[PDB]
Amino acid sequence: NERLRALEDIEREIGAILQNAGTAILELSKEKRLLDRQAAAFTTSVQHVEAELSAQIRYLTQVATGQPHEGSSYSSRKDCQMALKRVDYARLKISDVARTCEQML
Amino acid sequence: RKLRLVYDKCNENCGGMDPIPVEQLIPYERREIVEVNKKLKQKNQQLKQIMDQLRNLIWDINAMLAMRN
Repeated sequence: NERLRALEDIEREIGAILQNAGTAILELSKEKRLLDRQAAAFTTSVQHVEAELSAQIRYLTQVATGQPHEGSSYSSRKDCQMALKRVDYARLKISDVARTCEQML
Repeated sequence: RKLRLVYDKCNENCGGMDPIPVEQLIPYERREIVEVNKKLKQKNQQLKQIMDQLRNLIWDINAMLAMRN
């Protein structure tokens, strides 16, 4: 939920920062300079991805042979569909009763 | 007070055919009123059908709730 989305956003931001640092290093070392030293840090950012790789290497890996999270748990979804259907049926019955009452006048 | 008043009114109501011996002799225009009554009963039958539809819908809703959790 929260932690999974946070780690995903963190990995996405890490990839974006790595791409930006690579582009900046290319633009700096292409033409003209001490700032090019920070370009080396871009390579360090690449190592961060490797750490993420390590983070993916020594990750959960529950089975690594099948798919986890058994069951879509959509029984609740089906129950909600039935509830909405009952609500619609009640609305239809109420509309019929209202038409009958209006005809009574 | 109202009982005394209605008793006095019933007593003073003895006007015309005062004896009226049909009490011990118990047996052993009106067209407009009858037509109004017929129209009223027709409208009542219509409203009765409407209430029948309403209670059918109510029983249906009760059936839905029977399916509830």
